[PDB]
Amino acid sequence: RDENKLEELKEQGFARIAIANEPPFTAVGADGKVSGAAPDVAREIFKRLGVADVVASISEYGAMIPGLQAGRHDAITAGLFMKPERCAAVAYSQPILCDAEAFALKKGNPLGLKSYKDIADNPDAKIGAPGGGTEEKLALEAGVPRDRVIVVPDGQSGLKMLQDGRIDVYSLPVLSINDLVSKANDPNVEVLAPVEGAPVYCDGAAFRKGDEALRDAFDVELAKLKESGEFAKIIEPYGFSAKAAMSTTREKLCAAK
Ligand SMILES: CC1=N[C@H](C(=O)O)CCN1
Repeated sequence: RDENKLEELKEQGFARIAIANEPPFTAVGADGKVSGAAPDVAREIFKRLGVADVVASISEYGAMIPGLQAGRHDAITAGLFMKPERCAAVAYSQPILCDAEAFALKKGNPLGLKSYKDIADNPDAKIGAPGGGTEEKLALEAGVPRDRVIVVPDGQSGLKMLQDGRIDVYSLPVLSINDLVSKANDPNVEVLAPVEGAPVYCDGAAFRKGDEALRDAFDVELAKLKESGEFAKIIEPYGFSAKAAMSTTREKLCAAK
């Protein structure tokens, strides 16, 4: 049942995927059509594997690995960036979506916040970030106390909290912040990208550890997409660099480094 997971999905007609609704990584249309770069790549590979559709579930990032391990979804296709800790819990594909981290800030950046350390250093500064996300962990690792790292469910709420003064900075990947701010039409909000001292991350699709045969099959198709140039045709309209993903590997991103 673990080694024949692909057969099960093919006979099912669909894979269940976990997403967060954070353009341009993931997005949901009014009609329910899931798109964004991660679901678009995943939908194309699954189709090539003979799985006709993807069925997307929205959750906050902290719920994704748990639900995957619990067998609730078949893959996480959400821009869930690779990290040693995550790599130990799931079977990742090779890299797909790469991005740096950004801040959304008050115009003029009055608190002079340019790094996660800057936030840790100012006891007034509160940062908003998705729960269980890389930004939240980077804030905590820089020494921002738990009570100044504020969980934010989604981008529109993060911007509203920033505008309202409930947080001083909201942090997401560069492409996500730029997309959100450009749609907001708020002259009193300002983007700093990339965050100084922050790592650049890449994601991949994540599978249950026991579903390694499905991960392999997914990876065979991903490699062919990369080789043909079809990979770039899918992700680059969303703002991603195919070169960046193709310059690295799962083992390098997952290494103790
Ligand atoms: C695409 C994205 N990845 C982060 C992560 O993998 O934790 C959370 C904020 N947005």
